[PDB]
Amino acid sequence: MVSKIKNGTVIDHIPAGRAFAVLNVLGIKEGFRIALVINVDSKKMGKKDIVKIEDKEISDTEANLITLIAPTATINIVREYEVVKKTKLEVPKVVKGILKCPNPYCITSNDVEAIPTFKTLTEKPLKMRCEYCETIIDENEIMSQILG
Amino acid sequence: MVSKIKNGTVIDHIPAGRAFAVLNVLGIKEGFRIALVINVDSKKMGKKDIVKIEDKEISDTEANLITLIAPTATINIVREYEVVKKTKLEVPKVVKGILKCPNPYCITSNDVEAIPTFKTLTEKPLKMRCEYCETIIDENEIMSQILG
Amino acid sequence: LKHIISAYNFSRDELEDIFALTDKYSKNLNDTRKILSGKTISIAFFEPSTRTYLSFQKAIINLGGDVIGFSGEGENLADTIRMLNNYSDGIVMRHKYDGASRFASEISDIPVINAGDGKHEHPTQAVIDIYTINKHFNTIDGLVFALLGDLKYARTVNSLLRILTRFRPKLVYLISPQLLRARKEILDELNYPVKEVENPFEVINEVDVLYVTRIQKERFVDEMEYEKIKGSYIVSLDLANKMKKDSIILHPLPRVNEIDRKVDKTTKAKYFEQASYGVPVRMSILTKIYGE
Amino acid sequence: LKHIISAYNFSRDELEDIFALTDKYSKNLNDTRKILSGKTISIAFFEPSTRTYLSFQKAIINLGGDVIGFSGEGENLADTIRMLNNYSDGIVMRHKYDGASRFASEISDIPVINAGDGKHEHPTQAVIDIYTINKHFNTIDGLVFALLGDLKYARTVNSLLRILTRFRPKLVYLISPQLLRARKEILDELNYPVKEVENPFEVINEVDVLYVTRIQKERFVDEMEYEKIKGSYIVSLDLANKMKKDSIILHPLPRVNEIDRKVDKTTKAKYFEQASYGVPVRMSILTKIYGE
Amino acid sequence: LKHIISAYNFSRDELEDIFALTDKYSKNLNDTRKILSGKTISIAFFEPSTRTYLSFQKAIINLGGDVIGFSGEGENLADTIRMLNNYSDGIVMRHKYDGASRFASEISDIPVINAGDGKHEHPTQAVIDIYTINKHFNTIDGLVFALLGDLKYARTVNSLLRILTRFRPKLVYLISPQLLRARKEILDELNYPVKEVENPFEVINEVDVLYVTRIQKERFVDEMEYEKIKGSYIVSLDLANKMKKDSIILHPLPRVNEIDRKVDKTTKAKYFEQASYGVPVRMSILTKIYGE
Amino acid sequence: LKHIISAYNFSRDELEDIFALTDKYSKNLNDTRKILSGKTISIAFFEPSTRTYLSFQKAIINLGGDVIGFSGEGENLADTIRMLNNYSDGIVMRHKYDGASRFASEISDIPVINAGDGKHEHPTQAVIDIYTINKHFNTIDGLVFALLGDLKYARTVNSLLRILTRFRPKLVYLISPQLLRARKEILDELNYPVKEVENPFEVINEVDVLYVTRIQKERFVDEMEYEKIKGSYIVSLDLANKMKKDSIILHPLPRVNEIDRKVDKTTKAKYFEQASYGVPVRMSILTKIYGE
Ligand SMILES: [Zn+2]
Ligand SMILES: [Zn+2]
Repeated sequence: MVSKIKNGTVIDHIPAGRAFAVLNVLGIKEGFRIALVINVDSKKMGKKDIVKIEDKEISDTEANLITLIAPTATINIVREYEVVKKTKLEVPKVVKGILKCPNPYCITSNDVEAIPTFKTLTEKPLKMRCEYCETIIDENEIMSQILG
Repeated sequence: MVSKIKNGTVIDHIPAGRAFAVLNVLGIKEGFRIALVINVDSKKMGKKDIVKIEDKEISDTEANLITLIAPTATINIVREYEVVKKTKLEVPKVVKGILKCPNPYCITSNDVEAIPTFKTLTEKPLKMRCEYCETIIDENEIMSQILG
Repeated sequence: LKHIISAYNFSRDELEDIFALTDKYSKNLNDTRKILSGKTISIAFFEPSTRTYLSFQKAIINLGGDVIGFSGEGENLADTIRMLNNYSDGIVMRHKYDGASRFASEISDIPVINAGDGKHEHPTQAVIDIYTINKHFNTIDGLVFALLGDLKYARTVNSLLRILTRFRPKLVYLISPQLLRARKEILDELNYPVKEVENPFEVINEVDVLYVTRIQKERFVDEMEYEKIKGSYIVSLDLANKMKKDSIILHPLPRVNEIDRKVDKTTKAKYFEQASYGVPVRMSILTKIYGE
Repeated sequence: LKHIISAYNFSRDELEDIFALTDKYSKNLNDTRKILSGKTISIAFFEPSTRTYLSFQKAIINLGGDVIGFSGEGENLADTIRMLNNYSDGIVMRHKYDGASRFASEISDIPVINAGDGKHEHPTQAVIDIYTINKHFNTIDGLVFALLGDLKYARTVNSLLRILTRFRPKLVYLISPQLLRARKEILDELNYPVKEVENPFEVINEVDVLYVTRIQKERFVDEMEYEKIKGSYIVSLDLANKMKKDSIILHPLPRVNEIDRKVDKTTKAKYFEQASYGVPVRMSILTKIYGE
Repeated sequence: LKHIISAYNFSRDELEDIFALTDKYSKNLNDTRKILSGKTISIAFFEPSTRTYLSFQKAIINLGGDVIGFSGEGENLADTIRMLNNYSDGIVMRHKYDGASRFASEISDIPVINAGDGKHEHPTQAVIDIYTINKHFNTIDGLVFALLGDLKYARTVNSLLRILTRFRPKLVYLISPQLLRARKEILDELNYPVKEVENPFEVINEVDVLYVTRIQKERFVDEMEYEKIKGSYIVSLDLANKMKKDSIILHPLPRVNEIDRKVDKTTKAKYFEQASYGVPVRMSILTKIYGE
Repeated sequence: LKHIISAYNFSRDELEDIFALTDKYSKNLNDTRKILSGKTISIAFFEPSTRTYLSFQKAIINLGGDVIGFSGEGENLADTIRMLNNYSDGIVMRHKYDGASRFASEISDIPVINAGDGKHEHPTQAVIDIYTINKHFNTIDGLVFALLGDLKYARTVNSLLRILTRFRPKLVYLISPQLLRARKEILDELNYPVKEVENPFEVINEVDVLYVTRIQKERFVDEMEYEKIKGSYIVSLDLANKMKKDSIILHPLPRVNEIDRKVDKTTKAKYFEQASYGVPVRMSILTKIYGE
């Protein structure tokens, strides 16, 4: 439903409603052009969102953060209207910043310079652990931190 | 930079960066399709944002709230690919919900059922006044409540 | 009349009526019509004040009503208002948050009388003040007023300045330290002349009514600016003697030391009489809501 | 009826009677028989509650009684009970110690009405809850109930589970976190079926009456177990929409945030009406003690 | 060795070394090498503990260092760490927030020694405990342990369970009330066998080392569940007598009443000796950081 | 030099000397002359500050002195000064009352160093600030300064404005809200040009040194005037970017949020280095008193 991009990144197949959360997860919100469509038809998903970022080729690192909320998403890097890389998303090993620790006595929940960091413990059903206090979080806590 | 809409609303000429704030101001964030472009070229503004809401014709009431942050915006209602109304934005008389009162002792800053309400006092340089406590706010306070 | 939340709820016509009923009720006969007979008024003083609690209580009893109420003390103002609506036929409330009464009055089906909300208003107190003034001079139009002390954070000043707009004051002197000045918002509402001034001895000789409010320490740059300024917004026996033969001094009580106690023996002291009209004035406001 | 200390003090016959008197008193005519005329009830709320104080006060006044009382604040419960016996014709008391009312009732010659003792009981609240239910469904027998939230330390749940034994509920779902489960002692008293469950969405579709109690932070292993669990014992707008067309949601007020405020606009919300029957129900209990 | 933030910072090799240095320093000769001569260690105990403050202080002095420090008391942990880096050559800190030392150690260039962070760890205490055990049995491999009391919120248990993974315990009995059980996260780290149990008399006869932690009231459903359970996680004189001839009882002091005082006269009581190795063990950890 | 109570105790000559000694002591060699060997300095911080306590402590130790002291807590300042005179060879004190150090210095035979008295002065902090400035620009004469934030009640501003009179600043911008302006008394002392201004973006482009002090809520008409003003006396990353290539930002630490933390990564941020000269500067002041 949106025009073709000369240079940059196309993130397709995001669950319907979660494009705004994908932008947050990438730190995006200045300079470059962005387009979104939300709730468009998808032959495999029912509905979906699509994000296009001109002039920025998203790294594999930034892209793997997208799996925390849009594990079905696909990422295409585009040069001169042509797709030059379809990136293979993996679960990230470490997540600094995006996720808070639910333990109010964790140093990361109290000192601004102490940035929250989770290391993935299992990919499988996804469990992640705070590197400061060892509190564990699951896919459900993950998703409701980010989709809020 | 985005496709033509069969039925609904096109909000063009939003200051670059403020499309997300226009959606908040309209209460939008489910069912219907939306598209945005952010930071595209505008011949009169330098840069601009554009929002398209399928299947919803925005009222004059909802549209006048858009002037609080995008006074240059233009609103077109679309039926069957044709523009059937170019709405004339005015400054709203009353604003419930969108704006908080900066007085921490105002009943609206303390009781959840007590919804913040501002009546416009002058349009000209815009000043608005809390209907509960008479605290006055200016365009600057207005804009930094909403663009945050 | 129904909700009494602002001094703006009263017209000039309603006020002249309340004065006449106050005359009648003052002249404290044993045949007052019991317009609140079979009715329960609840007195909901989230922020306590015994003087004012007792004053509405006595008005309500003089008119034949039953009183329920509380004083002090995470339940929503809206839920409390709802409950009082099961229990009663009207509410008199006092609250720490500005606009509280306004908001209650919109939740509530029974009348709501604001007996103080935050620093915003106290309309019945303003009605009592103008009643006292009109009683003395047979008029409010044409008088020259001076308000002395804190004019920024005093809800009684706010209610008095607003109620005076239903009348034609010659002039209202605003006498305060720079810090305690009437806010811009409130001055732009007024439809009568006003002049800001720092020392009362400059114009005391001209004023029909001097209305004083306490300055509080707890409101200043430091304790030294307060100690330097406090002294000259007291009504001293000397400032009283420089006022005209027919003038009056008013204060919505209680007082601490903003009025020299020697003043209470002069004929110009009118704050005692002022507190004494509180009950008949509130009986009258109640009669206008329930008995007409 | 004389002392009302437990929900077990009521028979099924006495309850059907109280319901009929509540109908009559609700339909708030100006000819209610003043069965407490010349009587003084003292309201002795050692543990304060304004909502409930005012509610008994208003019942007692509607029936023609005088009210004395106190609220709050080393004097023995027995000595206080003795003194109220000089001063009054009955006592309504609220206390922090379990069994307090039971004990007062044994010291006292005048009736004693328990308006809350510790975490043990609040029987008049249970009478109000079943009155609301029977009013809606023309029955209590045959209904399917679910109690949601804290079921261990809530005296209203204890009184509701006990009073329901005078009736024939189809089934009572007990929905709580593991920590806040109904105590063994109380479950062995019951004469009707019950089933423990952790998530309300499992059975919401079946329930005629959903009765909710607040979970408090101040009651948990740590703040993290509370933050993990709190979310799913709220009555959300979504949990309301999955209930049957004819079902009702009940809560003995006040509330903080255990009920989404959007729910108050649905037809299934019945907690407002529930608080509104408090006075006629207590008038009826009082009529059964003093006027028969 | 550099930062000592977790018991995982130590290898089995580093621990055997620290034990040998502790032997040497214990045998308290007047020729100890002053490896901290000319160095200043700051002791930053944001959360106070005099016992532990004094213990690091004395270690640092025995090695020739100067001590600066504070105890107690909106400044960022990061800013304080920065400042101590101007003032000193290493930091020993105690803090109420989990992970605090970890975070300091990443801001800081000088070494940081965790002397307690929140409920997370206290690694030097664990080193002292295993030193005491290895001193007694000439081994840690092959022993059968039992940890008794609170195993959920005790940082010393957490540090002891983690440090034991550098060794081969035969078995670690976890003996607690249901409420105070070791967390899942910590049990999945371990590489040795463990078994949960509610009563210590079931297996006391088997255990080489009994390590006890206080249960606190301030941590329970209600005071009645605590009063019912408290009694059977005390080390009583009778539970001591049922232990093997060669076994030891350990407790990281202070104690209140989780150990019968009559036990301090038996040969199995080893908590006094345990506190007495604190200084040489910390001297050794300091020697491994600064003197090698 | 003997007593250091005011920034006026220093001449331009003494300051150039202290700078040279600070260079030498900074370059932190292991041969510093122990001028305080055999001497005891007492640190008497009636009003606590750990940062500053530790800083004088470390200076005194680096010079070979012993330290005694206290921190906090009806005994006369004069009696305490007398006692410290039995116990010690000099005193560094911090007190809540203006003039306290001046007065101690007159009771006392040993030197007295003011490390903060009330809102009056902190002279060693001013010496540290000018040391940092002169280190960066090889001069203090000719610079254009701006002081930003609270300039009325900040003793560091008072000491910096006074010490700058031993030099020739081109111009000192005073940037504060109207409320927090430098007092008249202090401005009449100065012998260099100064200009008052409300917004820093008006002149940021001109300034060699920006020295910021916190604005505190606890100091305002109401919380709304503070919330309206607070935002524009922060050193934001944007205000930093509009300063000249060679300029520096200074702040006598600790900070809360008057400096955007992103600023600490720019080359213009100099507050970290500033706190780091504290010890050698105080060593130098001590060397001028005891070692010459
Ligand atoms: Zn954590
Ligand atoms: Zn307001």
